[PDB]
Amino acid sequence: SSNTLVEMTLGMKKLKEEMEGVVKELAENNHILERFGSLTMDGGLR
Amino acid sequence: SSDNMQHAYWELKREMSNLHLVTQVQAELLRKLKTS
Repeated sequence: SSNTLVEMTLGMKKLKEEMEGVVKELAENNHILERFGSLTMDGGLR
Repeated sequence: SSDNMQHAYWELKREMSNLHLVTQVQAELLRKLKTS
């Protein structure tokens, strides 16, 4: 189904790139937590 | 061709593994944070 299949290929390419972006941002979040994070009984949204 | 679809698929699966990993790193990190 070559017209629907070309879009499947490009679709999978785009999903990969988006996933890459999410991984990068999650790693940046992890870096913030690694340096500055803590868990406290009365932490959270204040 | 049909091959390039297989390659895009492989790369997508490969990136999913990276997503699983960064999520598991985050889980571990939460376990290791200071508490008070």
